[PDB]
Amino acid sequence: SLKSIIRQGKQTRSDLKQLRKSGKVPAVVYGYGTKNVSVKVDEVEFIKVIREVGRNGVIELGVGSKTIKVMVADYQFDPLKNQITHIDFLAINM
Amino acid sequence: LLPKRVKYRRQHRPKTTGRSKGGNYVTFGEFGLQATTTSWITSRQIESARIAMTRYMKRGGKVWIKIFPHTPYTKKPLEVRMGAGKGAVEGWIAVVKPGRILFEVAGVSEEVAREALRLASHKLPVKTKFVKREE
Amino acid sequence: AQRATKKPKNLSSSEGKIKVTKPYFASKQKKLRKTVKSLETRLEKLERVE
Amino acid sequence: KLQITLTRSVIGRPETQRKTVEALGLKKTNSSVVVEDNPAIRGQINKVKHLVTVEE
Amino acid sequence: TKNGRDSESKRLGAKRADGQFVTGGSILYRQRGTKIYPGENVGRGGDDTLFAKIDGVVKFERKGRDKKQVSVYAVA
RNA sequence: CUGGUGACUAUAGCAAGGAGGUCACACCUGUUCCCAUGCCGAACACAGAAGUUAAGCUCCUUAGCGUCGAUGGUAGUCGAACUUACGUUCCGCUAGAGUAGAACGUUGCCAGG
RNA sequence: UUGGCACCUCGAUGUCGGCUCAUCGCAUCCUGGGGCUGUAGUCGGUCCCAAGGGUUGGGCUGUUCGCCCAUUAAAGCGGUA
RNA sequence: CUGGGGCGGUCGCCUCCUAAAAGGUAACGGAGGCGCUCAAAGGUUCCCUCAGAAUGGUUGGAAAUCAUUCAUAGAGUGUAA
RNA sequence: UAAUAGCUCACUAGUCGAGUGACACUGCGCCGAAAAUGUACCGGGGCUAAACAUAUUACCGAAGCUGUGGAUUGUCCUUUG
RNA sequence: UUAUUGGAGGUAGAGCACUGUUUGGACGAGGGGCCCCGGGUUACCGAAUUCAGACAAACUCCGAAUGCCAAUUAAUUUAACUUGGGAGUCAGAACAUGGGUGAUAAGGUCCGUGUUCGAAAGGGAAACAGCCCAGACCACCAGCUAAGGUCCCAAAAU
Ligand SMILES: [K+]
Ligand SMILES: [K+]
Ligand SMILES: [K+]
Ligand SMILES: [Mg+2]
Ligand SMILES: [Mg+2]
Ligand SMILES: [Mg+2]
Ligand SMILES: [Mg+2]
Ligand SMILES: [Mg+2]
Ligand SMILES: [Mg+2]
Ligand SMILES: [Mg+2]
Ligand SMILES: [Mg+2]
Ligand SMILES: [Mg+2]
Ligand SMILES: [Mg+2]
Ligand SMILES: [Mg+2]
Ligand SMILES: [Mg+2]
Ligand SMILES: [Mg+2]
Ligand SMILES: [Mg+2]
Ligand SMILES: [Mg+2]
Ligand SMILES: [Mg+2]
Repeated sequence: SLKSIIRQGKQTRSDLKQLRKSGKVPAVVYGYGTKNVSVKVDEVEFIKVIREVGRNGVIELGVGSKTIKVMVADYQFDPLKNQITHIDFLAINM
Repeated sequence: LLPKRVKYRRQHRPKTTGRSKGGNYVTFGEFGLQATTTSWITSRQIESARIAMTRYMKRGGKVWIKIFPHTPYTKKPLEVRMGAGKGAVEGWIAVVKPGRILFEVAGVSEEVAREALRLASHKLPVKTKFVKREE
Repeated sequence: AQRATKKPKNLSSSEGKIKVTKPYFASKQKKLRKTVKSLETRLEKLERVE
Repeated sequence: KLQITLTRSVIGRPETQRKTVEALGLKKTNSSVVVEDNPAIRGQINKVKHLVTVEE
Repeated sequence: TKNGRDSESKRLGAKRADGQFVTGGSILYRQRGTKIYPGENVGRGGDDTLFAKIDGVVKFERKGRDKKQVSVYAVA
């Protein structure tokens, strides 16, 4: 239940498109703890973890600070292309 | 397949650019048919495709059509100079943009579903692919 | 007048492919319809009476 | 402060763009004009940046 | 055919913008019904036009989320 | 704090539960004159205060409905460059829906305590 | 082909058939070469290659078309104002 | 006037959409109305707030009228939108 | 085959002596592809790059721009230029 | 002209909150055909309600970019209006885009926007009014570049 993560600054419809072509998904993490962060995550890792621990299992997200306990509130997914396009991580209470 | 009643029989013919406003994620059944390209689809094509699937499958089977031709279209009488109004109705169309699910099917295995929706794909003006549900 | 423009029956290839005479027949049709206009004019010129 | 060269013509370009060109003070192709860095003039750049080459 | 008609257009809408100086009796917003209501020093005509009554400055305004208004305020 | 009366996009509301009263407001006692109901003092209006907090009113709590509502991402799009493909590429703006969330009002003047 | 458009032609681009003379295309009527056949054989069906040459005379009708008499290896489909 | 002319249709006015979030915008593009009405259906002052559903009730869709509760607009606005 | 019968496939065991499959997204390409004067939609020769994609550096290339000289009409300087 | 501020407006999108359309379900509101006053039904389901998914130029709880209207504002620019004299024009075309009609046909037709042509020569597209680059006072056996290109025709990289 682990994802290593990158933080992203501002983005455009070319930087973002190149990431999501490379196979890195953008996401945010917001909720109970920290304020909000915009992140890159790896599509394959995220897929494996969700096939492992379920559609709503709990996840440890290593944003770059220490791991944050999160779950998936929503995911924007691209049919005709079969890839994930954006993710929302709801940092849960304790 | 027609609507029973409509306010305006002579409409503008719809837009074909863009992508689906919806009808993309397979919802009812287990398997579905997904357009990769844009065209129009009629009562006639739908009846044919549905017949094809329902014959290929035994009485064991359940189908959900996911489109309906609300929009009519016109054609003028034959051998007529242009202008002088707008022609009568000759059909009814559902527009299809890539993404959208045309048919959904439940009560079978994936091989049977593949062959049925394959048989149907050849009776539409659209390139299709075979879809399963998501997570 | 409506008959004036429509092809006859059992007219074959060469005669059917003929296409020069369309204006002749269209003018003949206009003549007969002009005559209906004349009669309708007379009908209006009739002294109505109740 | 910066100079602005009209490196690319206005034949086949709309009248909006042509007007910005005149406002800037460019009158022929490969003509240069020296001005300051007002954002009012950065907008005049951005309308016609594809016609123009700026140097500082 | 049984169609092919339409009426003259009537040039509805705003006729003096916001933050603009306006003399008395000046039309602001021709309309049909209270698409926009009056405010201060504004009158509503029989055909629902909105005319200033005093010289001043125009300000379109809010009147509760489905209702605008317009006020001509003096200047100095 | 109560009452009156304005102002603000319902963040103010709806709903449920609970609470208080002779100093307010209420219900409430009657048609006695003013006054009044296509019929009735229900209402309106008046002479009132024996009576009751039940209700209206006001106050406390709750986020079920309504309302408001980011970031991020997306559709779309002015402009530009390629090309005619039910289009693509770059920049700038930028939704709608939703998600987290906000919120069970806040003030201004006046008379009372 | 029946149609749409109305770009050329209005100080003129002359119609239908027939005669004379041909020419190109092939989506081949015949002859040639083949695969398959629900091809026993003769005959056939169909499809692929192939345009070298050939591809009828009369009756009716102004007629092309079409029907008919009689043949033929076959009585081809079309473009060429 | 007119996708030749002609027939058919139309010719003036009003309202929507086409109409590309100012305005304006054409076609033999799509849908509808007008050539009136009202001495109150005007002016003013007072007061009132609907339609529809559930339920109860005689002549019964309990649809007539009634009573209550719900219901913020789906009624009505002389007459097209 | 008339059922038989005959014979195979699956299923396995034995030889070997390294790879072997099935799912999806993609890039470039293959047939589908038959018209009428003559190759007859690279302009031609011709090209397996002299094509395509990506990156870079040089260059040609207009009556554009610059350099030089001249004419004209204006504006600023300026007596005169 | 741009920057900034403000404002009117309901488009593309999106959505189903009304208007109409529509799929599959859960109930049903009570009828109907048929059997014997009542009761049945492998059935329409007129409806009501509800869960999920969907359609709209003449639906919108919502709502862009642009464009528009102005401003006691700043910058760059050089036009604007009025009065009078004199005209011509009222057959327009292609291209790109947003849309209608047509057949999501036309070198079609009719509107919005823009460019070009007309009235504009020159370089590329083989040739080719409208495509791309670009706006010719004149001369020059001078140079830099655009679009487009560099094997030979045919100038520049085999
Ligand atoms: K197909
Ligand atoms: K002529
Ligand atoms: K010009
Ligand atoms: Mg009036
Ligand atoms: Mg024309
Ligand atoms: Mg001559
Ligand atoms: Mg003879
Ligand atoms: Mg006509
Ligand atoms: Mg014509
Ligand atoms: Mg408008
Ligand atoms: Mg020059
Ligand atoms: Mg839309
Ligand atoms: Mg709309
Ligand atoms: Mg034309
Ligand atoms: Mg001319
Ligand atoms: Mg030229
Ligand atoms: Mg050079
Ligand atoms: Mg050379
Ligand atoms: Mg080389």
